[PDB]
Amino acid sequence: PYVRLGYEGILNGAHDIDVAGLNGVEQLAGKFATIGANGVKLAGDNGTNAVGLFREDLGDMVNASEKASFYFRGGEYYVNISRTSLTAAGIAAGDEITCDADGKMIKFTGTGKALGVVTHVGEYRAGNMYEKATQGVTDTDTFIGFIMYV
Amino acid sequence: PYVRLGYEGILNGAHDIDVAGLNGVEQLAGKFATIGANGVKLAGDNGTNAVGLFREDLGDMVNASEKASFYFRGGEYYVNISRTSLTAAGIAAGDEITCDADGKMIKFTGTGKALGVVTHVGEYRAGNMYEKATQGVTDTDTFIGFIMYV
Amino acid sequence: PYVRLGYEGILNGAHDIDVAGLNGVEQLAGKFATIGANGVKLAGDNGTNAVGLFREDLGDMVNASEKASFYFRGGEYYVNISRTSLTAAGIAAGDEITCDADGKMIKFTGTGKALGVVTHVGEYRAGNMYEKATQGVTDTDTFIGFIMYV
Amino acid sequence: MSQLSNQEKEYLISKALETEEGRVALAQAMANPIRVSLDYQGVGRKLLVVDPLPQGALPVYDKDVDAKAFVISKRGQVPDQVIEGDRIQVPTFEIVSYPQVRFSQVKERRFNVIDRAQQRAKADIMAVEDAEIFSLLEGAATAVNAVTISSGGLQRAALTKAFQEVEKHDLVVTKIVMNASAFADIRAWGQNEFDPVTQHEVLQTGLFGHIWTADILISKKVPQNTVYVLADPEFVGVMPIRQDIQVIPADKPEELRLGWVIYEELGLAVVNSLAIAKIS
Repeated sequence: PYVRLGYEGILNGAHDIDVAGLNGVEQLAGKFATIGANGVKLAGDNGTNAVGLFREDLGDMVNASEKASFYFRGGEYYVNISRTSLTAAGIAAGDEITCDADGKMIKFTGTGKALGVVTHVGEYRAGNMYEKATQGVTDTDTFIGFIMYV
Repeated sequence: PYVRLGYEGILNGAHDIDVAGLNGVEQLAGKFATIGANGVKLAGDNGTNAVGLFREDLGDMVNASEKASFYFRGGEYYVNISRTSLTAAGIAAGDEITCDADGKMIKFTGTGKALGVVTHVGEYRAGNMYEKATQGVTDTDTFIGFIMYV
Repeated sequence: PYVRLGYEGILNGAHDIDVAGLNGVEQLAGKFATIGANGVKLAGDNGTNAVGLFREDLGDMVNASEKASFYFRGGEYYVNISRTSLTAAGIAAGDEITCDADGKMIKFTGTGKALGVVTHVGEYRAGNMYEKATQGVTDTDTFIGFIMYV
Repeated sequence: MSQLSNQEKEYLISKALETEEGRVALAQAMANPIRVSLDYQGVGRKLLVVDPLPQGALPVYDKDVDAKAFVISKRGQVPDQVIEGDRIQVPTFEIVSYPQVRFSQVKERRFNVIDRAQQRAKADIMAVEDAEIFSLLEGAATAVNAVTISSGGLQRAALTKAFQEVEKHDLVVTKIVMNASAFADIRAWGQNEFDPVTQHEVLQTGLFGHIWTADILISKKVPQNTVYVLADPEFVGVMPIRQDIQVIPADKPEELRLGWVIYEELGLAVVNSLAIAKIS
């Protein structure tokens, strides 16, 4: 018995972020890559994210999930232009990342639609608020580790 | 500084810096300051100036930096240059805005040297906050030890 | 219902010769099974059990040890490896099992750590220390298991 | 049998079921009783620490007003970590020999204290435990090194350096190999630089206490006062549990001894605490 889930014990592989859609170019208004989303190195929750999707909690640092899902803001959910993440923490490359906002394939986490609250394992689940803003593919019931095109 | 007293009062920025057609999340691209309604000015009206740090919201909108007891939003923090205003560095909210890391020089509380952050009440301030992350890039012109644009 | 009827696939492989030196049989010597508990599924393929131990007796049956609820004796103490067929193929359940004395290939089904070896009657756990090897610097317990002998 | 594992045969010679203690500890790495303790509740830790302030500076000309500052903080997260060790026991053995039982408890306690210091400094984390304090803190101070100066000299030289820094120092946090090597690598005199060898100096250096923590690594010395740099929040304290209702121990006569604690770490000055690596 005994099975890890998230936190760097699940392998989610790698996926290409320059696949589907328009592809922008390298520029600023980015944010930093680290484990933890307001944490510090070797201390971060993690979804079933690999490449694609990461939401700032405090500071201008990213790692997967964590941010109220009533309102998503910042320009898309942030995507990577011309570096492909080599970790399965969602993003945690250890560099400053230049981000984009063209239509770009992502990795999702958590069961059901994101329109809820955050689970502190790095997931979305349904909250008391409904008919809140969704992410990517709509009209379609999303589940834990779905591949969405934004 | 030149004979019979150095610099005093407000001092001129760069005017009509037009950046357009960008693919990423930058504030440089022609885009709005939104609080709600429909934008500002009639024909032949000239903007004001406003310096501080702004943060990108949902869609292609910017608004002011607030708290740190709420989530960090959008890419880098930036300060506003002109392209509608005929006067100095700055812009009036509800225009297409180009921002820079140049905002020279309209005084407002504290300084902006070595990046800027948002404080836990919502003022704007300089670094260094995190040493384990990269915050909004506003690298100011030399002007230190005296009140200035953040 | 459940596998272990007719010609069926394999878990421990088919018709292994030369899989052990002095600790396991190298000639085919297989013989039919009177089964204990094989858990939620008959003749294994699940979390609990996976097809338990047999030990040879005189006749055309080999049958259960039966060790409950996962005790173990070190060095040799007989494990079931591959299967043979003559009218039905598959690992136990009234079909021919080839045994060894602690030889290869063993390949039992678990969640996480342990794994280990399964007998009939009990849940999937792994033997400790003073049941398998407590020689040199080793960690084994009932929380800690890997497929092969410790 | 004819013997338990004995060398000769009991039947030939020798009787007795009374036997002395053979078990003994190896490698101490205590630092938790040195540090202050706090209770904590909650299933994760968030800490805030203050960074540098953004004030104005005038290196040239003073008549103007310094730019104002405001309290800016950076975050850390610390997930719970679990520190443990397990023992497999044979009750028949324990009751007959006699001291084993006493040794097991006192060893388990030392062992919990030992593992805790290792994870907290650093000792390989999988992103499931408390952050690696030793990495984050101040690099190697090249200034201390007078160029081709003794190892023992380095440890003396560093102690003073922390006082210049304006950080409290009561004690030296060094690696066991670095300390031995420091003692061995002394000048041209029998007398050591910390104080002569006719004084006890095995457990004190520079006239300040010595705290041995393992995994501070070779060629590194860290001055601090332990209480100040970090603080130890405890989610649940060290407790033994013993189980004969566990699956594999039940079947057998065997009893399983668990020793565990669930801990967390607070960093009250992770943005400072001076360290040096010899370049000599």
